Amino acid sequence: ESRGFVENSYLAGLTPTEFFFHAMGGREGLIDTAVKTAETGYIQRRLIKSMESVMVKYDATVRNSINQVVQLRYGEDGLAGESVEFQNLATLKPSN
Amino acid sequence: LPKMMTLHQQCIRVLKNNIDSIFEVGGVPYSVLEPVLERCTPDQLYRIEEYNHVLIEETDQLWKVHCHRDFKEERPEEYESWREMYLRLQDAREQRLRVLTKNIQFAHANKPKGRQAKMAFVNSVAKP
Amino acid sequence: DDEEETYRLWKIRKTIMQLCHDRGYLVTQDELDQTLEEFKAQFGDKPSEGRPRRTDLTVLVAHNDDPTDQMFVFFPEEPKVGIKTIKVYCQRMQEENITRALIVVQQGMTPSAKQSLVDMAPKYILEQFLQQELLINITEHELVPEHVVMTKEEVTELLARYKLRENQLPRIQAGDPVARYFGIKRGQVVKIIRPSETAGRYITYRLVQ
Amino acid sequence: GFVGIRFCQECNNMLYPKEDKENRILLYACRNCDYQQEADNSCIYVNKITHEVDELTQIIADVSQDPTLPRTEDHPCQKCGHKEAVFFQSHSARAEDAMRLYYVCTAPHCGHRWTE
Amino acid sequence: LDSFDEFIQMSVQRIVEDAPPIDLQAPPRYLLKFEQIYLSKPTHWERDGAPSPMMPNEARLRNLTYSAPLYVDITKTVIKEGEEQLQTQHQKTFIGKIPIMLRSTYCLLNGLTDRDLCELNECPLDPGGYFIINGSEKVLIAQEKMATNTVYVFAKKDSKYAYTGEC
Amino acid sequence: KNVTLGVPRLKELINISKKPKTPSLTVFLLGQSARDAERA
Amino acid sequence: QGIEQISKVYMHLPQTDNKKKIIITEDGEFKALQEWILETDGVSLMRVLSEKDVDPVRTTSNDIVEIFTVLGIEAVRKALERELYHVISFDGSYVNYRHLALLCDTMTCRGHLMAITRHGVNRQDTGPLMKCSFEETVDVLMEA
Amino acid sequence: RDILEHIIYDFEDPEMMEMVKPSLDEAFVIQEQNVALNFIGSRGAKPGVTKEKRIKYAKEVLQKEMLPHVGVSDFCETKKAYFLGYMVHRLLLAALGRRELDDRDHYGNKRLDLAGPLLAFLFRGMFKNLLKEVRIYAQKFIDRGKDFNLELAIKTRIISDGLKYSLATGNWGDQKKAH
Amino acid sequence: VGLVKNLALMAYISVGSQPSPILEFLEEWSMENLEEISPAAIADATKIFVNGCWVGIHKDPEQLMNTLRKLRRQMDIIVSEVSMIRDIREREIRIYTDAGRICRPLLIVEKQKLLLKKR
DNA sequence: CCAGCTCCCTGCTGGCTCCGAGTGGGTTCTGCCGCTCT
RNA sequence: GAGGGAACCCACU
DNA sequence: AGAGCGGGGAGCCAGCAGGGAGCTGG
Ligand SMILES: [Zn+2]
Ligand SMILES: [Zn+2]
Repeated sequence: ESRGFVENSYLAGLTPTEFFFHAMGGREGLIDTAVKTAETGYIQRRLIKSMESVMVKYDATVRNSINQVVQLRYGEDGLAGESVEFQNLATLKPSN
Repeated sequence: LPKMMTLHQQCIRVLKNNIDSIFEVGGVPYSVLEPVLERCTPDQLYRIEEYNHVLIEETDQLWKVHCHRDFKEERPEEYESWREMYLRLQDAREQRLRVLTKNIQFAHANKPKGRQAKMAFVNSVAKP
Repeated sequence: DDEEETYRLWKIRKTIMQLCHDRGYLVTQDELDQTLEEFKAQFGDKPSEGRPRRTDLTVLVAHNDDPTDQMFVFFPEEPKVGIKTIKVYCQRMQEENITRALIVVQQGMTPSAKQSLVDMAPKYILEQFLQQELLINITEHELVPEHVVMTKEEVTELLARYKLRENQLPRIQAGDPVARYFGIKRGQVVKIIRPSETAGRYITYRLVQ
Repeated sequence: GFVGIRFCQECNNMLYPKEDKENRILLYACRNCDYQQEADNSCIYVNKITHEVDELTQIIADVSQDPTLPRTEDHPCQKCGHKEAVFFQSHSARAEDAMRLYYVCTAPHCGHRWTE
Repeated sequence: LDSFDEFIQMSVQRIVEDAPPIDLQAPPRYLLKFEQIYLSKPTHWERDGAPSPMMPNEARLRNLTYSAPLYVDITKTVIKEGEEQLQTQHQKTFIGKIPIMLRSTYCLLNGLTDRDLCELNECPLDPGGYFIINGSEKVLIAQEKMATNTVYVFAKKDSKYAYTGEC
Repeated sequence: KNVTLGVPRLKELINISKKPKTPSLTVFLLGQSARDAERA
Repeated sequence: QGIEQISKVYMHLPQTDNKKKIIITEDGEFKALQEWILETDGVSLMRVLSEKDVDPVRTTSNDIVEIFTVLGIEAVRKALERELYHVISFDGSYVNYRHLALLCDTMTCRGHLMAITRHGVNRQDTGPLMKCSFEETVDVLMEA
Repeated sequence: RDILEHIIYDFEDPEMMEMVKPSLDEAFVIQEQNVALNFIGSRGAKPGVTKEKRIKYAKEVLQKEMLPHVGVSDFCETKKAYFLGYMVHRLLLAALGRRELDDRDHYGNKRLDLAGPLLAFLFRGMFKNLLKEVRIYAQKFIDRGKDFNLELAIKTRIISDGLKYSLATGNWGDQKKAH
Repeated sequence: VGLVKNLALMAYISVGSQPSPILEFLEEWSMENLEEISPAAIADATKIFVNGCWVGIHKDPEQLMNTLRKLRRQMDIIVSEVSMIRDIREREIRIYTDAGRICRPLLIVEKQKLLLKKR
């Protein structure tokens, strides 16, 4: 009870110490959202500006704006990611 | 309370919770009443001793436990039992406190002068 | 201690000769898998006493296609390396008309000595290796995929197939640990074979810059 | 054991350790004035790296008057037999490795402090 | 309201006192000493110049600043060569206007009953605690700060100091 | 182990940090050294 | 004794298959072997790899820079992919492999670790207008 | 001995002696009050070329500007010395781990400037400005002239428009220093 | 979030007071000044701070705090908004009269009984 | 014999640039009060 | 058939 | 007199001092 274990439910209602400790807990989540938005947005911007001109060319290679080869095939298999599915290899796991 | 208590201990723990209930002890010797009076505070001892006067000459050593707790810098002089010393110093300290209150209220409010803003009612044309 | 230093010398020799076999030099299968006991028998047990002496540990190998193309592996006794030891080694190389050598140093080389190496690099190719770096084979690590040094005809066929210039390939530094392992100079291309989560196998090509 | 500061008497400054090879012994000399004094203890400096096992000597008896401290009547005082005593954990930075309880007798004029 | 009343009654006069007297020499010596402040009730002066008791709704509607004139008593002493000190008592000298917090001690709504507030077109439920500056209601947000005159010891991280005490 | 994950670790990855918050190794042992706790 | 950069070593025996020693038996099944593995609080990867009875194959760091300086550019590409996958899939979230592979290939295409920062991106051979669009616009255009 | 009596109150405590040993060893080369004041004045805002000017500057810093709350008047240096020794003692207590470090977010270590203190800070600055402008006006009319009118000397616009500006905009300071 | 806060309903921010009555009372309630004491008496005594100013030491801090609380509770020399803290472990008594201290009213409990009665 | 002096490695300190996206609404201030001259 | 900017504050997802 | 106008952190980089080999000179 002293160190923040709330033994009540939301139906039962919190004791005043439990109410204050629960407010201390929820303020952490509010702070985490508010201070994570800016760093996440900066990460997204830096990720975009590092790769924005990287693209699949007509010889099926992946090149940047300098026409340097990044990947010889996209994803090393040359396939778009919106049509591949989770499948199982039948011969990998079973014994001889 | 996972404790066993005999009749002495039962009576003195109940009475050690409600010292305030004692008006008149009847005829109990102090040697029996020794525990409940040691866990006590001097105003209650004054109440007990002024309802149960026959205990007075027995309880004086008890007052020492109070004196070295409230007047730890002091010692009795000769012809001074601890009860009368505790009452004399207690009333002397209360009188010193009352004199100090009547000084630092009179000599701080009435005697000296403090400066603050006064209302004007001028309506001056200095701002026209 | 003599035992731990003998273990160090055996590990250095094993990694050196794995490197020489990976570089295409003729190193027989008997001396790839040389055990610690066989190294103790052939060389010695107490390097501080001097039964395995580092000067006696010098390895001379010849390349598979060209038997006259030989390379040395030198083991200086002193922890650092100065200009004097470099001059002695290149004099030995000149009197044995050999243009390639590896120098397995203990602590390092002086900056003047590295300057001498890069100055004499047009004539004699001398590679700096720390003993700490050579205590394991980094190409046997699970993070390191397979590197194959490409011949010039393979490079021209690669650039003709993908219609590329050399600067359009991915790059690898000449100071890269695998690049230093394979002893590749600027302008060469390394074919990297690695497993793929999506395709199974993927081949990358990296120009040395 | 620890070594303390020994002070000069002419200027009440700090005495620094020094040796005399003519007598070949150890002396605390003042180097503001010209005072010298033969040193009683040979120990000049001591580390106490793992000598933080004691915390009882830093505890004062006044914490018996703290109303926010936990009180118990199951740990009687050894020095005076009083039934009640406050208990608390150590408040030092050395208390990260120990939740050890220390006890102080709440009887006035006693102030006896012990452990478990 | 309590902070504004303490500011008006005590802090303005104390600020005037702690300001040093002005000693000026070219020679004649002039000593100016500001002695006693006087604060009026919030009054409005129009272009005619006749003072009027300025009401909070008048300040809000006419975009006035609900401020009270602040007068001060000044003493100017003249110290010449071969001449005694000369005293000039410039009593109640106007030195500016202090904006007044609503429903404070020096506001005109102070001590008024709810009926008097309704007759002045003021809401009796309105708390006060704000100023009227150019007809706009302005509240002073309380500002946190470290406590003064107290020793605080911290451990500065990634610095040359293991610990630091600050007062 | 106090290994950092989430957004700070993503920042430590895409920004090539010479001073990671919680640098660590995963050391694997060879032979009998991996099988008993005393030689580990 | 020990290695200077390593402050603490945490032994543990893993109960999950993420850090076990999977082997192929004589019958041919994948068998997980519980073997004792160590963690460090500092990075001295090359000395640890050189040590006796330490696996010189599977032992790895989480430090990108030392993996690059010890094992090379393709190894740090794979390590970058593994660490990004760990960050993504801690939550059980799944991102398709080609996006992680493209990010790591972008960061490792030029032979060194190109950070996703102005000091990595704005030092390439890209045009001045792209660089000034990202960051340090005036400085990039003055350099141009 | 006097410095350590001001710093260390129980001389039977050896670890406080051990930690004050490096400071005594560092500052042994100065042994006089005037040499120490010279050392202080050598690192001032503008070090004076005259040593006596440095002595005056160091004395002004140590009296007027060093711990104004314990004492600012003359010959109130023993209270300041006990307070500085208490600060050093608190630092040693934190160094020993014998006292816990203070908490910035602890809200008993914080005060709330309400309308009173904030308006007092404003009015202090602006009354200083009003006295400055009165000083300039009266200086001008005693320099070339002989007399000055006081009612024309006072610019009420200073106090009035400064309070009005700071309450209207929320920028708590001066109009020319809003940034 | 977290930076802009609001007052609780019964929270009151202190307005400030002059330390002079408390200082005079401490001077003639057996507190000895810092100027008149040898440092050897500081080790066992209680340092007394008034608005953060170390003004003296006291040999009997418990009855001093009892007296100060009795004075504040009956609205004598000490006014109600004055804060008095006894750091018992550190042997200090800190008296704060300055403005900006946020406080709240609490019922006083003496011997597990409220002093608030039905009267 | 052995003292002399120059040029690349490391380390500390200072500068320098970055810090989510998009919406409503408000108020205030720009743009100032001494003039020298007729 | 369309004549200011800037600063700050509050708020929204 | 009065109208109009001049006067916080967090992490990169380079640039300096300190070191420590090593050629020329006696
Ligand atoms: Zn001396
Ligand atoms: Zn006891």
